[PDB]
Amino acid sequence: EGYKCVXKTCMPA
Amino acid sequence: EGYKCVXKTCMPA
Amino acid sequence: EGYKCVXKTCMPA
Amino acid sequence: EGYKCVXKTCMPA
Amino acid sequence: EGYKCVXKTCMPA
Amino acid sequence: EGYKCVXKTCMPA
Ligand SMILES: OCCCOCCOCCOCCOCCOCCOCCOCCOCCOCCOCCOCCOCCOCCOCCOCCO
Repeated sequence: EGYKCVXKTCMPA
Repeated sequence: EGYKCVXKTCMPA
Repeated sequence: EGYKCVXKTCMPA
Repeated sequence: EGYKCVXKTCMPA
Repeated sequence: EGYKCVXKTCMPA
Repeated sequence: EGYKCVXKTCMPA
């Protein structure tokens, strides 16, 4: 999976 | 499956 | 079921 | 491997 | 840089 | 003493 982020916020891709 | 994070702080998604 | 972490400092959630 | 980012947004390359 | 661990508990190095 | 890490790469400390 890894992550997706906008600025400082990251959640599972 | 995975974490939610804000900068360095991560908790279960 | 998961951790809560600041960087790699983690404890059970 | 790693991340592509444009402006504030990053996701898996 | 990086983190020092004993077992699963880690602090900034 | 235990182990030390940078990223995914770690070793004794
Ligand atoms: O493994 C060794 C053995 C360990 O043993 C004992 C410990 O065990 C304990 C249980 O383990 C569970 C570990 O904790 C779960 C943590 O979640 C996974 C973290 O994965 C990524 C690793 O690199 C990052 C380190 O920063 C962490 C921040 O998280 C962000 C989520 O990742 C996205 C990438 O973050 C890089 C961020 O950007 C660039 C850098 O600037 C920060 C700004 O972020 C902006 C975003 O942009 C993205 C662009 O890169």
